[PDB]
Amino acid sequence: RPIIAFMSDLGTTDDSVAQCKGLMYSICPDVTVVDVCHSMTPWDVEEGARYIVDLPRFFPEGTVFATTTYPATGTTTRSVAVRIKQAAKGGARGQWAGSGAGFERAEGSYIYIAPNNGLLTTVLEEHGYLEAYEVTSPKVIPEQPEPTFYGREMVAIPSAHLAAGFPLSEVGRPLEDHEIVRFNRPAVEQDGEALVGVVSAIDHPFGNVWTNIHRTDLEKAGIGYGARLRLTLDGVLPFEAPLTPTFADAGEIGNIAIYLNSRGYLSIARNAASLAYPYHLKEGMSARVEA
Amino acid sequence: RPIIAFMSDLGTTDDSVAQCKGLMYSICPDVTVVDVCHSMTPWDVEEGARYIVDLPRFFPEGTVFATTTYPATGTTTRSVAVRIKQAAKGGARGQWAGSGAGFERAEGSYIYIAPNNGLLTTVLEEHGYLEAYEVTSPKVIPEQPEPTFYGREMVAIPSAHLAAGFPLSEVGRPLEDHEIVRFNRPAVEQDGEALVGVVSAIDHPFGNVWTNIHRTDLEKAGIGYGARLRLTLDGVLPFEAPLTPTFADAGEIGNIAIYLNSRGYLSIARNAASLAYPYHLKEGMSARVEA
Amino acid sequence: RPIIAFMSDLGTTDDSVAQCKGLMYSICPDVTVVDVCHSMTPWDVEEGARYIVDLPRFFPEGTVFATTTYPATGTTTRSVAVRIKQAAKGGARGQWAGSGAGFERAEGSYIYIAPNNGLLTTVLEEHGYLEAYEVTSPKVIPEQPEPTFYGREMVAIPSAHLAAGFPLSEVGRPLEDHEIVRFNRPAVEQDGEALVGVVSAIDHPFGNVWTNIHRTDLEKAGIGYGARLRLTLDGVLPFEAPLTPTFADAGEIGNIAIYLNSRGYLSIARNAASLAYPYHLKEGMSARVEA
Amino acid sequence: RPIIAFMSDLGTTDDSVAQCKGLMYSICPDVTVVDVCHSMTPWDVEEGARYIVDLPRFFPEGTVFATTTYPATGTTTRSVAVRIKQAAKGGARGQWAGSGAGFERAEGSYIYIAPNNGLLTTVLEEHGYLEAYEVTSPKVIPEQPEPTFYGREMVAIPSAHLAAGFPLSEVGRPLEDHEIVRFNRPAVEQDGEALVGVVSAIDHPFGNVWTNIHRTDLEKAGIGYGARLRLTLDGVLPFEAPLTPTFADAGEIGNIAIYLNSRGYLSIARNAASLAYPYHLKEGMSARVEA
Amino acid sequence: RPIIAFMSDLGTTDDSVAQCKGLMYSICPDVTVVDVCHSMTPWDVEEGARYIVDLPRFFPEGTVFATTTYPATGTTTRSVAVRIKQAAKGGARGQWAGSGAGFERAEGSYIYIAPNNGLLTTVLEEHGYLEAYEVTSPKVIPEQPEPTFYGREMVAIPSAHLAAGFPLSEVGRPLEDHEIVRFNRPAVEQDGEALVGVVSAIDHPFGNVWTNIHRTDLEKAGIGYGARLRLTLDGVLPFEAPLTPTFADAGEIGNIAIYLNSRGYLSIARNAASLAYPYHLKEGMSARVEA
Amino acid sequence: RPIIAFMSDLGTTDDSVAQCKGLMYSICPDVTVVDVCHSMTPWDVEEGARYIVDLPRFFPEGTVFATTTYPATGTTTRSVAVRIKQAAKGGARGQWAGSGAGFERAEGSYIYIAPNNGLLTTVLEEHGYLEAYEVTSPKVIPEQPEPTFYGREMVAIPSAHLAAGFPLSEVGRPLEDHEIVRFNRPAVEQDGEALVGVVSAIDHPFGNVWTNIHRTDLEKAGIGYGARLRLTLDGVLPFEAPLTPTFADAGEIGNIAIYLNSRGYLSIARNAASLAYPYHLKEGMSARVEA
Ligand SMILES: C[S@@+](CC[C@H](N)C(=O)[O-])C[C@H]1O[C@@H](n2cnc3c(N)ncnc32)[C@H](O)[C@@H]1O
Ligand SMILES: C[S@@+](CC[C@H](N)C(=O)[O-])C[C@H]1O[C@@H](n2cnc3c(N)ncnc32)[C@H](O)[C@@H]1O
Ligand SMILES: C[S@@+](CC[C@H](N)C(=O)[O-])C[C@H]1O[C@@H](n2cnc3c(N)ncnc32)[C@H](O)[C@@H]1O
Ligand SMILES: C[S@@+](CC[C@H](N)C(=O)[O-])C[C@H]1O[C@@H](n2cnc3c(N)ncnc32)[C@H](O)[C@@H]1O
Ligand SMILES: C[S@@+](CC[C@H](N)C(=O)[O-])C[C@H]1O[C@@H](n2cnc3c(N)ncnc32)[C@H](O)[C@@H]1O
Ligand SMILES: C[S@@+](CC[C@H](N)C(=O)[O-])C[C@H]1O[C@@H](n2cnc3c(N)ncnc32)[C@H](O)[C@@H]1O
Ligand SMILES: [Cl-]
Ligand SMILES: [Cl-]
Ligand SMILES: [Cl-]
Ligand SMILES: [Cl-]
Ligand SMILES: [Cl-]
Ligand SMILES: [Cl-]
Repeated sequence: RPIIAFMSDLGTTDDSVAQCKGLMYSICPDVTVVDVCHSMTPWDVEEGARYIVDLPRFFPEGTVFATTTYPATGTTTRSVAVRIKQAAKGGARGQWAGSGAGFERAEGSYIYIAPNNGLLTTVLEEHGYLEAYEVTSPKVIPEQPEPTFYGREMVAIPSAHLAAGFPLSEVGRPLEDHEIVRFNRPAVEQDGEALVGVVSAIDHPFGNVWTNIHRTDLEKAGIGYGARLRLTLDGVLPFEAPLTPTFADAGEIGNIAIYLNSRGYLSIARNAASLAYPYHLKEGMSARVEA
Repeated sequence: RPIIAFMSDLGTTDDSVAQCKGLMYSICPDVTVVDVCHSMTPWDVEEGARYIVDLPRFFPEGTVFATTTYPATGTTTRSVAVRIKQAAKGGARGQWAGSGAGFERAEGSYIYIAPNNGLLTTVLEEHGYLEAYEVTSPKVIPEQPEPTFYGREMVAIPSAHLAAGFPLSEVGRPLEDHEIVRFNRPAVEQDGEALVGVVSAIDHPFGNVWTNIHRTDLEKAGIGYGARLRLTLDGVLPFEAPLTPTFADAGEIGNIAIYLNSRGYLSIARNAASLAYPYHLKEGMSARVEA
Repeated sequence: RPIIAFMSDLGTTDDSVAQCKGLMYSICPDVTVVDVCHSMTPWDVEEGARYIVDLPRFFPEGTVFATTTYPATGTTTRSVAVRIKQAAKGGARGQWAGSGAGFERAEGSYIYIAPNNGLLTTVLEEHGYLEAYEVTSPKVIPEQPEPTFYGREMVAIPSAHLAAGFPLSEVGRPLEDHEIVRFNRPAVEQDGEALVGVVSAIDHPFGNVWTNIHRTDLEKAGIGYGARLRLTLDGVLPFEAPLTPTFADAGEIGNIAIYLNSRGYLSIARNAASLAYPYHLKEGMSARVEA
Repeated sequence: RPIIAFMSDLGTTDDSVAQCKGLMYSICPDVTVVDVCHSMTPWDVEEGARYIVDLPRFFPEGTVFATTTYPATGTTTRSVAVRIKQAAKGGARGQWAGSGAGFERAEGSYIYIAPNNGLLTTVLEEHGYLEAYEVTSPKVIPEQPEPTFYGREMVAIPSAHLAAGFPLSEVGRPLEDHEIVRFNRPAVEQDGEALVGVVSAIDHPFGNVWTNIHRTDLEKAGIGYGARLRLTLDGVLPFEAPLTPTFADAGEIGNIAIYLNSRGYLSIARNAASLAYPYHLKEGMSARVEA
Repeated sequence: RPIIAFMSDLGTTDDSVAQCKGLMYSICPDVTVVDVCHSMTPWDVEEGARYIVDLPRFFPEGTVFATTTYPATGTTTRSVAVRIKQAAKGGARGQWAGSGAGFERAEGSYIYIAPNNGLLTTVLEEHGYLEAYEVTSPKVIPEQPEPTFYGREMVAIPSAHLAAGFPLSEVGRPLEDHEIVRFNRPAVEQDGEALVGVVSAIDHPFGNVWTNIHRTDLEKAGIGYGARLRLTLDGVLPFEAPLTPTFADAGEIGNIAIYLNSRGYLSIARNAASLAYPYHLKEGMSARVEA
Repeated sequence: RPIIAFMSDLGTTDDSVAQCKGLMYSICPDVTVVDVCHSMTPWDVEEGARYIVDLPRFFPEGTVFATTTYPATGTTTRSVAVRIKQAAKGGARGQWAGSGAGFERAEGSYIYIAPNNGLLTTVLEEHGYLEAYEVTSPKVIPEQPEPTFYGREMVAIPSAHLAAGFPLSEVGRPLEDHEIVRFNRPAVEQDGEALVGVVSAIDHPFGNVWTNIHRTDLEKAGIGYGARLRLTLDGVLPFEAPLTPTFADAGEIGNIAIYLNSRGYLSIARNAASLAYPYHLKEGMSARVEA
């Protein structure tokens, strides 16, 4: 039966996540709580967004995503709960997840609940939504919420009510689209025949380097598997390799691989060695690619 | 059905916790195991105590708390199993947890099982207890326990029998109050109009600063929300701010907030910035407060 | 209910493990997923092996072990799925796990599923096996597997089918013994009457030192409890103590203990203090022992 | 005998400084070379300036100051050689250096030779000058200067000729005042009645904190010895103490002292303990002071 | 002609030492200033003492030792100036320094000038003294000394007057023996046949380990070259080697050597490898030796 | 008059270098001791060689180079003293050092004294020699040398006698060429049109990267200033730039410069930024260059 997938900035160094889970099991006795991750940089909504955007196609229909970083905790702000539209295919190629031909997911089958602070920006961009509500009903949140713990009060608790079958439309008033806070997503720019983006993430624990340059950005340049690329990082450290599906395509252990990661984005790595860690490469460094 | 909430010093870098879990599912097939945390400083009973004392009000009645750091592993020592009295309200204000008016918890509704080494000191202080037993019966522990793994043998295994409905009074003989080991809890001193305590913890991953000065100590001084405080850390850092419910009350990002944390304790932080990390503030540093 | 115990190198800093879990619940709705650990050094098959070899006796019969580090992801390689023979006793002494006299486990009661890259080397050595198959059927893996995520495609997904009762023999063709990749396990040598091995691991979070010198290597050498030992580490740092069952046997806090760990191997520690961390002792350092 | 006092960014990890010295003795055999320091942050002209501005009153008349960080090495740029006017009193109080009443120094008694890159900015501001020349004559520099070693070619070599009595006016053409490159010296601001500046330096090896708030800024603001001050660092860390002449005035070891350093600037310290190091205080952090 | 050997806690990261030197050349134009070292832990008089006690036999007669760490700077304290008695033999064996049979040094041939804070404790112990004066005359120190720079005002400046031939007896009044401040030197204990001391120092940059167990303590036990020793560090590291004159006597590179250092003290090292650095051995650790 | 340039592995954290200097002034009262450097990695003869090979052309004729790392201290080995032949031009271009056309140095004008352990390998290679002697005479070394301090006994002391005019041929017997120990100098290899060497050094404090690829190696490939080069480091981090005389030729601050350093070797840097430090580039990394 019901699943809550829980992504927070609470860490795993104290009992904070367990407090939320205790309440989730209290409210929805049959629930399964799946940890997404609790290690994001606090208050970094763009990073939290990366951990939650790709999730729906992996989960059983009816799954509730409880997703929180809440620096405006204790203020008059209230969470947003949305039923997304498209589960959405994903991966380097763009497909359903699972055995055989994959598991097709029906539309309108997932709910996200989150602070209304832009955390859901890319979820809404990539999946769309069918309905959105402000979370205000004392049936689903505390009458006297703990000031410093709104992720528990305004996300974990109401997520468990939704998992327990509390009607989404009863959590509070519908929100107009402009009332849902979004963050600005920096565009990949074309610079002659080059594409210019950033390092979006270091892929821990491996030290692979992920960029914000999407497959679609490459397809738009006619760059496909086999293309010899020059990928320049930090505007000083350059790299040369063909675009390949995987790490082993580089040949010898330690050789440079340029590939599409499992999220659909242009990435660079060493084959069975860490690229990022020895050279201290970091998120936010410039990333330029050209054939 | 049954829940075991599991707090240990085992970490999550090998299969130790999984070994305990396997045995829990072996003994109580329908159990749900909830991780509290496994990252405590080993052998620091005062720190372990902080991760378990606030738990009961969050959990369904009948939950068993399996809580362990066991430096006396492999000796003639035996664990203690206690049925607590008051589930106890908590928070900055002192309330039940949950939506609406919160979930009131019945008395005598939770069991803790732990080494008899002081780990349960504050649990017993804040909740009281109705009965306490030494854990000795070969029905609930190994006849030949692994010398170096008493958290598994003397806590995890018998917790699962308890969760499965093994009668608490049958784990072994009743313990008199003086036979339950306690650690000394240093008091918050009165020093004129001031209060003198310590930094109890750095609140990871945020770098908030928690003190052992409780709301009840503040009340003794008549310090309420709105009072302008000087909070001096480490003897030399006279921070000045009013006592506010939350971080955002400090105004601009990075401004100092003095507040009551979600555990009921006087704390200090910066608004959506880390206080402790840039200046390497630490547990054990002195903390003085005055109006 | 069915259990999957999941060991990977995916870490816990993003949604990787949760994607695997989502698919596990999709395929086998009544499953319980137990995390073994996700923190292993990527691509270190010998380390991964250490985290999985001791598991079976702790788990209910029918448990599926999904175990992966997959540096050959996206290649023509296919996973191996084996039903092990002996659940196998373990510990410092060699016993069944659990309360009373322990829980005996029937033969042929556990499946491991893993990359065919040597990860299962010690599992097969210590437990033996009844049957082994290559994992190829589109009924249990994707027809179009994600190139960079074979742990999910070729381990997590099929493990969930096996947990749901998919016949093991139907995953693909039987593998001959020589077709199952092994790593070389470096032997404990004798230099005269000294036993010469290595530091196999630092036991986090404690800083205990584990060697690859097993109880049986000691028995062959005529060393039992009470024997005064000289244990030399890194060909530099000497330590002297009798062989004892546990840490507290050393007397005062900080005193050296030489002992058999819970996995059955010669180890060294300080009593309730860290040995490894102050001296920066490491996995791979030489370890020599003599009576 | 002639003295060259030598300040560079060359460090002391190779033979760089010794190459300069060899040439100094070659050109001026009776010279004494005094190391000022060689550890400055490379290319940080403001830091280099701090190490040289206070020197003249300490040295015998006729001393040549050879002072260099040379990031424009190998370009068409040429060094500037100046004879300063006032030797200038210094210290917390403003006095001549030395025993008795100190050693008065005659005007026009010192030469500085440096890259024309702003290094001499504060030297000229605090001392003034009588004459300034561009260093171009092949009598005092190489006809074929080493491209990457202009500190040696254009500072060390000519300084040795000047020490040996080569007429200053013969090194090259006179420079007009506007032709001498200056850096902007960021002013101490007033925010109401608070003086607002920066941490100018960490005083190694002690971990004292130096600000750019000078004795005269204090005098203008009506602050003298005995005044109770609140000094805030990094817009976060507050400290409170009276202004005192020295560290021991703070009382117990570890107590906060706010003082005028030996260069005449407002500074903060712990009495015989490091302030900066435990709190990781740094150059460039804001510093605010108020009575 | 005259030599001042200068040891301070001033470091070499700014112009502090250069300021002292300028004043030395100002007062005594023909002086040679020799840096002893400037890198001592500030305020650690025992460490400063180790850098100056072995000096006299290496220097020409008439050398002045200017030696300073001055945490009491700016108080009513005044330096002490002493003419030592015995230049004293030194080394592992106890000999004069130099070629041939060494350079015998006359008695009463060296002056030390230092804060009266215990810095000269071991100088006076090992050399004795013939006369001692408080440094007060405005002929040799500033009438208005810089409060925060007493090493310059009360040591460097008067050292230069002394080097210039200013009569020692004229610096101020004679001091009685009890007026010369000393630090306590912990003894090397006899413990059965064993000797119990400490690690006095890590010998940088090699990472050799020096003890406070002197050749004369070894002689008391009849421990000579060739004796097989157990040297235990930090309480738990029973190193075993014969006492040898030098490192290479240990044989293979990396082997343990136990030796008498160039200062006369029992020490331990590896042959052409670092002992202290890999295992983070430290000053203050216990050191026990027995045959 | 006489100069001794002193290069050792003694560091500057204690009085070791000062002990040697004391003796140098004792033996040769008129001497000037110039520090080359004391910070080399102990026992690394190849590194020590780099700090001393380029020195002669900078120093007055008659200069004695006292150069030591002595891991065979206390053994029967004895130092070598050589009169070199060619002073040798140097730099990126190959010229005399100094003002005007530079200072031409006569042949046979410099002596090196060093352990006979290969330290002088490159000195002898680049300068040649006219005579070489084993240093054994009790007129120039101690009759009873300190076992652990042969750099003082067998280098510093006899260097001072040579500076004082002791006849070189009287220090001991002449050495045949094969009796002078040399280290192996790895060749730069041609790999098609590429040159393959190593990173010889990180140029501290700047973080420039120096290779063992000489100007002559470039001239041999017809690579001159202006040539577009691809310089690959560590076999993964590549770089592209024209060969230029200096850093500023790169344009903007932070741009990659490929140049000939002041020692004559192909090097790579960022313009007024550190290359090595952010990417943790190190000595011993591969360096490949191609036009
Ligand atoms: C050794 S740990 C068990 C997990 C370990 N990774 C293993 O596989 O054996 C078990 C218990 O021993 C205690 N322990 C661990 N190291 C210890 C030490 N050096 N001294 C005393 N107790 C220790 C811990 O607090 C814990 O309660
Ligand atoms: C304080 S944390 C609650 C867990 C905490 N360990 C506890 O036991 O109370 C709750 C929320 O506060 C936010 N938060 C934490 N520290 C903050 C700070 N200094 N400023 C703004 N928000 C903060 C976090 O993002 C999180 O969403
Ligand atoms: C890339 S990780 C998948 C999780 C990743 N964070 C993601 O979202 O795509 C999948 C498998 O690839 C392997 N892997 C990761 N980096 C690798 C590299 N640089 N070379 C070879 N294999 C690698 C890992 O061992 C793991 O089994
Ligand atoms: C290269 S350093 C000379 C010493 C060096 N160790 C050598 O032997 O060649 C000479 C001058 O170049 C400057 N310099 C060094 N690295 C630089 C860089 N990457 N960009 C600009 N200037 C630099 C320094 O400031 C210094 O003044
Ligand atoms: C401040 S240092 C002088 C050099 C400093 N860089 C300057 O320019 O003023 C002078 C003396 O003060 C002492 N000193 C430095 N910091 C101190 C502190 N925080 N407390 C007590 N003494 C200190 C040192 O031991 C030294 O003897
Ligand atoms: C011991 S150091 C002398 C300085 C030392 N700080 C002292 O006061 O005695 C003298 C010589 O010993 C060599 N040395 C130092 N430690 C060594 C070791 N562990 N093995 C071999 N040689 C060593 C060094 O290279 C140096 O040339
Ligand atoms: Cl929260
Ligand atoms: Cl345990
Ligand atoms: Cl994977
Ligand atoms: Cl330079
Ligand atoms: Cl001083
Ligand atoms: Cl030496």
